[PDB]
Amino acid sequence: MDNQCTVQVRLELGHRAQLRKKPTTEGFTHDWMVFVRGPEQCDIQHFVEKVVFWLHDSFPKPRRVCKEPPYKVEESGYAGFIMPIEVHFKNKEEPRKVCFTYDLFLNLEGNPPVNHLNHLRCEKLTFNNPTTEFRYKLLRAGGVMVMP
Amino acid sequence: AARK
Repeated sequence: MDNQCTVQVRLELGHRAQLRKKPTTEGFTHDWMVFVRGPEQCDIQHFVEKVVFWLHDSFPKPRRVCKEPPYKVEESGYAGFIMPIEVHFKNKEEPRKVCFTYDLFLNLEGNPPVNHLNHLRCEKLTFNNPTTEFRYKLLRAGGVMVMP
Repeated sequence: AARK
């Protein structure tokens, strides 16, 4: 009715990868960066407490935490892998976070390997009847109150 | 290529 509120916010998850012309002493073959960012004219820091990137167990300190922008991780590696990415919200009630499963891929679907790639994934979050305090952070971050 |  007139009494309910729905707020929608958008996130982008992305990465780039480049094949090194010289493998490292460990045989790492690629340089890659994974990032989480808001869209044009959006500052996700107002409603995001932190972004956690869960790296594969082979990496040093695999849980990478970003408490302020830019939310990103830079690493050198030899294989693609699935990376949980958790976005923790500045909300005292549920939901406290949202979890994505991101494919950190170093080569495209086509069988031949490539020299470099990048990828962007868009995600829309919807919040129904969020708390007075959380609602403001969502909107202050470039969020959209859904008009009936 | 190689996945882990």
